[PDB]
Amino acid sequence: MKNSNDRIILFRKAGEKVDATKMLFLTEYGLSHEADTDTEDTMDGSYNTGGSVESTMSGTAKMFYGDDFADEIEDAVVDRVLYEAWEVESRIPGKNGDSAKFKAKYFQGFHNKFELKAEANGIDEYEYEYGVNGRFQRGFATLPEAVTKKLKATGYRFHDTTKEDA
Amino acid sequence: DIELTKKDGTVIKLSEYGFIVNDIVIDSMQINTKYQDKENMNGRILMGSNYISRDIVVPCFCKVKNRSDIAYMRDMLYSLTTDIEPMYLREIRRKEELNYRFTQPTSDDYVKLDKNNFPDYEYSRHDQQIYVNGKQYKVIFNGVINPKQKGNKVSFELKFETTELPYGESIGTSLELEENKKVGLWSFDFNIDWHAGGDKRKYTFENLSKGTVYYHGSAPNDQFNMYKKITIILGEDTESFVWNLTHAEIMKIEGIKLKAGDRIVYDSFRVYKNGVEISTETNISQPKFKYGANKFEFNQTVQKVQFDLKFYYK
Repeated sequence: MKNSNDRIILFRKAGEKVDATKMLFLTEYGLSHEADTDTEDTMDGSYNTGGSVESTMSGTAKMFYGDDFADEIEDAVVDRVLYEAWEVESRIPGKNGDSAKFKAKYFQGFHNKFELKAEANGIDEYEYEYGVNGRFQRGFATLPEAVTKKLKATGYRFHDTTKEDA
Repeated sequence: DIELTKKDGTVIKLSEYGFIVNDIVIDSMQINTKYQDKENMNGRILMGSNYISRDIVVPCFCKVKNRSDIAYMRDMLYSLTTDIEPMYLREIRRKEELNYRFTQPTSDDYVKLDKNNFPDYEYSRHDQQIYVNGKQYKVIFNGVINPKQKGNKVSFELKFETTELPYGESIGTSLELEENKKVGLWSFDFNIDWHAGGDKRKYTFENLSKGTVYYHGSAPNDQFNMYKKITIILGEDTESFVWNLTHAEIMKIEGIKLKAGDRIVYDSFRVYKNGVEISTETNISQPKFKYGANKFEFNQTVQKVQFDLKFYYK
């Protein structure tokens, strides 16, 4: 009962003191939390001791002229830059003394893969896989004004005919 | 696949004791050479070459109904096998890789299960295993570890080793070959004619200066530790007594006077003049049976010769 469009992605470069950057025009998306069971089994029983996680998140996108962000992602992959990213779900605000904040999943890592593709008379898309350092942290997060105004994204409001407006 | 062990005072077999075995592998005999290299000559002299030891290996595992019992079972294994006491090992094989046979799923003709939780493929009497050969091995144990794979299954790796002589001692004498009394202990590995009383079965001759012997053993019975034992009723009085033999040395008994009806027990490197009070000063030479025809030649037509021995194999 939840449309994915609602979920939103925010990125930021760690050692940069600026507000996050939304990721536009991502078609697919995925978030895998694998686990490796450090289990030791006795000869007369069984036991699990620990677990080494291998979390990660995958995404696609469509490379529109306006933003140069994909270039930043690529520079990361090739230069091994640490990025902190969080998906902040819209339409799920805070409960107690929190209204502008929104549910989220904050995690940082390095972009372990990036790869684009393009065909004739076709939009040029790409796919990035991003690692996750350790465990992620959840917490209600607020959005930056920029992301808020983008979220609206109204399209071609009513203009007029015969030269009143373009 | 049972690994029978005859110890001094008892008989044991592992699969009777819930101890299946994977296989038995028997190495050959470690040939210790004795070469000597001449200083500047492209070739080295053979001083000697000699068999030493026939190291056996037997990995055996075991299943039980519960994890605790493992301990008991393991201890039993040690208490049952690891014996410095020179034992006599006998190998066992199967004649067939047996399967479960056809049955009927009509609430009848159900399948059996052994004392251990396994399917009894041995339906008939003629299914179970056999002493594959009529020989044994004088054997001692060497160190084992016991890795416990899962559940109640645990493996072991027995490493047995020959004791005195690296050979396949044949069980039963050559007189049981003569008198067909004892049954078993004669496998087809030994190419033995059925003509009991015929040649190449008989080691009991009478009134002969010279006679013929077929030593069925591939390995040669020159070593004294083997149970080569002769006894002769000399037939004719004399002062000296020579007898020759092929694949061996000449033998004399000079310097002691004998009589006809007196008997000599000629044990390995040993001479009972009349069963006791050994008179073994005369020409200390021991006889040697190699294989097949071992022709002997006495000198005065002994009224009886007969000799039991043991066949040894390599």
